[PDB]
This record gives sequence, C-alpha cells and structure tokens, in this order.
Amino acid sequence: AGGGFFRGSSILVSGVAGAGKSSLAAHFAAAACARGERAMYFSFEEAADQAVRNMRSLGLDLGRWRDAGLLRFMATRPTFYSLEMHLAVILREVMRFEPSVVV
Amino acid sequence: IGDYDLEGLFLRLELAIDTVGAKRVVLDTIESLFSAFSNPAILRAEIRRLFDWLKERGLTTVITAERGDGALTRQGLEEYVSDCVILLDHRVENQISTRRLRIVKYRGTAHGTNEYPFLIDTDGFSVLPVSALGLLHQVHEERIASGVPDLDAMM
Amino acid sequence: GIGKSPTGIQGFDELTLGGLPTGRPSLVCGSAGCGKTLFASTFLINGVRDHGEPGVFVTFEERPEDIVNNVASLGFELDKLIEEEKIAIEHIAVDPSEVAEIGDYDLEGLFLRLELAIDTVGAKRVVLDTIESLFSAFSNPAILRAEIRRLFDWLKERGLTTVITAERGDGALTRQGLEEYVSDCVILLDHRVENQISTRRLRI
Amino acid sequence: GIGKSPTGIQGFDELTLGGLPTGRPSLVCGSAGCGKTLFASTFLINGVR
Ligand SMILES: Nc1ncnc2c1ncn2[C@@H]1O[C@H](COP(=O)(O)OP(=O)(O)OP(=O)(O)O)[C@@H](O)[C@H]1O
Ligand SMILES: Nc1ncnc2c1ncn2[C@@H]1O[C@H](COP(=O)(O)OP(=O)(O)O)[C@@H](O)[C@H]1O
Ligand SMILES: Nc1ncnc2c1ncn2[C@@H]1O[C@H](COP(=O)(O)OP(=O)(O)O)[C@@H](O)[C@H]1O
Ligand SMILES: [Mg+2]
Ligand SMILES: [Mg+2]
Ligand SMILES: [Mg+2]
Repeated sequence: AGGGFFRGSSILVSGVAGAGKSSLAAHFAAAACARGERAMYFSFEEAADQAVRNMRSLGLDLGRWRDAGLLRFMATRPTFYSLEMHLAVILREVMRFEPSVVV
Repeated sequence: IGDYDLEGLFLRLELAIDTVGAKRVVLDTIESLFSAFSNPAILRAEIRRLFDWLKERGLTTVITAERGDGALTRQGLEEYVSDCVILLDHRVENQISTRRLRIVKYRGTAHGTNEYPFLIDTDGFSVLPVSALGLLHQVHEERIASGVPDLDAMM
Repeated sequence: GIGKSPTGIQGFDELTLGGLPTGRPSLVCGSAGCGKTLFASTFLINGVRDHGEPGVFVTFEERPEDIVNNVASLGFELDKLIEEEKIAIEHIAVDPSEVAEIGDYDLEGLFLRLELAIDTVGAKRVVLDTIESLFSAFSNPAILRAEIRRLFDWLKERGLTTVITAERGDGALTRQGLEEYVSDCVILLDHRVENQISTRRLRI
Repeated sequence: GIGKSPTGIQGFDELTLGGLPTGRPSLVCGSAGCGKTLFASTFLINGVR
C-alpha cells in the first residue's frame, strides 16, 4: 500500500545463494539513480567490473550511473580492514557523497 | 654493571663501520653484555646510552633479542626504548607448528597490526599477507567449454 | 561537579562527560605500542589548538626531534607550534650513576626545572613521559609510594592538568603496581590478539 | 613521513609501507629457532645487493 517501503527504513533481503539478492539491491540502486538521486553500493564479495557485467545481463545499466557521477560502487574484501576501520571508512564515505540509498 | 667500557665498544664499532663504509648494521647477541646488569634503572640507562649512540650515527640498525620467559624480551626493557619492535613466534597447536610474525610497535607511520604466518624456505623469508588481497579483477567475455557438450548447452 | 578539560578526541570526551580532570594528574597505562604517547601528544596539541592552552612535554627518555617526528605523519604541525612558542618540549636526562638508588634524584631540583619550563610558555597542560627512568630505581615499596605521592602532590598544587604515561610491564596496570592507587584518573590502553586479529581497546 | 629502508622481504615491506626505519635501531625478538638471525642476515644481504 502506498507504493513501496518508507523512505528512511531499513530493508533486509534474505535468501540462499543464487536467489537474486544482489539483483534486487542493484535494481533499488539503479532506480534511485534514475530518479536523479545518489546511491552507494558496498559489495564485499564481487569486483566492480564483474558486478557491472553481471548486472548488465539483467537489463540494468550500472555503468551509465557510475559514469554520470550518481552511483559509487565500492568493493573491499572483509579481510582488508579491521572491524573498526571498516565502519570508519563506510561512515566517512557516506558522509562525503551524501547518498540517498546505501546498500 | 658498568664492567664493560661502552665507549671502548663504541670505538671498535666505529672502526668496523669505517672499514666498509657501512650504512646498515646488525648487533647480534647483545645479551652477553647486558645480562650482567642486575639493577633495573642502571640497565635501562646503559641500553638508552647504546641506542642513543646508534641513533646519532644515522645507521640503520637491527638488534636481535631473546624472549626467554618474557612476553617480548627476557629483561623486559628493550621494547620500551626502540622505535620498531618485531616479534617472531613459532607455536604448536594439534602437533602442527606455525611460524608467525607481528609488528608490535613502529613509531612514525601506519602499518599492519595482525599476526602474519610466514615461511622460511629455499630462498628465504616469505610473507604472503591476506590483507593485501583486494577485489580488483578484470573481466572477459569469452567462455570456456566443459568437455560435456550437453552441459554447455544448459548455458 | 568537577571541572574537566576536553582532549579533542571526540568519543572519549563523550565517555568522560567533558574530558580529563582539570588541575589533577591522570595516568595512561599500556604496554609497548599501545598508543599511550600519541594520547598525550593529542591531549597537548588539541588543548593548544582548540582552547589556547600552552603545553609542556617533559621527556626523560626520548629526544625532542624524535617526539616531533613521531607525529609528523598524523598531520600535527608540532614543529610549527614549537616555533610559535605555544608548546615546549623539555628533556630531563639521567645518567647511570644518577639513577642508582632511592632518593638519589633531588626531586626539588626536578621541581625547580619543571617550573622553569612551565613559566616559559605559561603552560596550562603538562605531559610527563617516561618517569619510569627515575622511579624504577626505588626498591623499597614504602619509599617509592612516598616519592610518587610527593610528585603528585606537587603537580596538584600548581593546578596543572597533567597526563603521565606509564608502562604496564608484567603488571595488570603498571609495572611497579602503585601509581594506579595514587592518581584520580586511570586509563588503560590495550592491544590484544585473538585468532590472529589485533584489536586496540580503551578503558577508564 | 619518515624514511624507510627496504629489507628485501617483499610482503614485509608491503606491511611496513617501505621497510624498517632509516637511521633508527630496530628490535627483532624471539625464542630459539624463531628465525630472528636469518631476518638480520637477510636485511644485510638484501641491502648490499
Ligand atoms: N540474463 C539472465 N537471464 C536469466 N537469469 C539470469 C540472467 N542473469 C542472471 N540470472 C540469474 O540471476 C542470478 C543472480 O543471482 P544473485 O547473484 O543476484 O543472487 P545472490 O544471493 O547475490 O548470490 P551470491 O551468493 O553470489 O551473492 C544468477 O544465478 C542467474 O541464475
Ligand atoms: N600515522 C599513523 N597511522 C596509524 N597508526 C599510527 C600512526 N602513527 C603511529 N601509529 C601508531 O603509533 C603506535 C605507537 O604508539 P606510541 O604512543 O607512539 O608508543 P607507546 O604506546 O609505547 O607509548 C604504533 O604501534 C602505530 O601503530
Ligand atoms: N635452508 C633453510 N630452509 C628452511 N629453513 C631454514 C633453512 N635454514 C635455516 N632454516 C631455519 O633457520 C632456523 C634457525 O633460525 P636462526 O635465525 O638461525 O636462529 P635464532 O632464531 O635462534 O636466532 C631453524 O629453526 C631453521 O628452521
Ligand atoms: Mg550476490
Ligand atoms: Mg611511548
Ligand atoms: Mg640466532
């Protein structure tokens, strides 16, 4: 009812591997960018070029939005930082870009 | 304590350095000289004297220290005087021994702070840290055949 | 209640509800590499920058240039502040004979010097770093506690916000086990390894 | 920041962001057989080479 989730809400997408979790998140981000807003998508298991190629088959164009300066796609393994510095980097980056949707 | 004339040692070390025009130095088994000192304050003063003399020359120095029964050093004072402290460890778990490395202190910059297993092998020390692995690959558009033509038809 | 001095580490001021005590010494304890020197350096630098409080860094071990360089990469223009006459680094060296026994050092002599240093910059914050050199000599528990109390009382009389860096050694908080019972604020910095991952931790 | 001297052990230079400090002593601590002598030998030999 009303056309979707509330704006500042917290949404959890759950499922088994291959379910479509990444595709739904990318659809969220791509729509957010398509409305002219800004999105940040933090992936911890796939690379940027690989994620772009994978989403391209589903008809999304995440590259258009990266090249337009409306989607920041950040990829880092969980072992690259300590739990404190992961949080620090995420918060700093979110601050600077001032996103509307963070995944 | 004070039995050894450290200035005498300083004279000699100078001779050795000027022979080859050294820019790197290793002091190995300084425990022989400093295990004698049996008052905590006097020992720390002598260690500071030696370290200050080394720092004055501008010589990149590595000092090997023995853990003994201590966390880092037997006498427990050298780790509070140096600027870089590196601990090497060899622990046994379930009958398997692992060489590990750690940078306990390094004043002046950022560095790794975890324990990094390493290997002494035919060519020397080898460290392949897991924190250096990123996610920056390159992607290709060709495909690889499986040798099962039926399975390839499923894709 | 009591007055407090902000450290500039937002998030430690929130925990302390304002900062470290004003006019009383504080003890920062840790092992090697735990950051208890960067804590004092940050205290002094943030005090001078955000509140116009000249500071003094008394060191019994390290040289002033080493202290200046140890924080250069963090962005602190410590050389600037030293040039501008807003921070003073004082080196009080001790020779092997000097530190032999109890009462060997004339603490009043030290008090005279520290006074000189404070009146140079008109300090309102002070850091005493590596006082272990002087007090590791004392080998009777009572005499050592009396001397530590003497020093702390002298510091408290002046109304100077002081931070004292202490080495854990093999102890829970301090090597000799007495300074934590004389100060009013005790902060422990810890660096523990679990499953090969090291974590910096802080506790009041 | 500070100058550094490469040790020649690639993977320890990466962790240290250049190597051991130039112009300052460094302490390598370990029990018997932990390799703290091979570390110094490698430091010297790689430096000269
Ligand atoms: N062009 C396409 N046509 C039909 N189905 C596709 C197409 N592209 C991808 N799919 C399906 O989309 C799915 C994507 O799965 P997705 O990665 O989004 O789920 P996941 O929960 O994130 O998995 P992971 O464990 O890798 O994170 C693929 O398994 C694939 O089966
Ligand atoms: N620029 C920096 N970035 C991240 N960490 C740093 C930086 N500079 C210093 N550090 C930390 O400073 C630590 C040393 O702490 P320090 O306070 O100088 O000595 P101590 O704790 O023995 O008194 C080092 O272990 C190092 O990790
Ligand atoms: N050619 C080699 N190949 C693999 N390991 C070696 C080789 N040579 C020495 N080692 C290691 O060197 C270790 C001794 O370390 P060393 O630095 O010489 O003494 P210490 O650690 O007490 O200072 C031995 O335990 C051995 O495992
Ligand atoms: Mg996925
Ligand atoms: Mg220190
Ligand atoms: Mg050896």
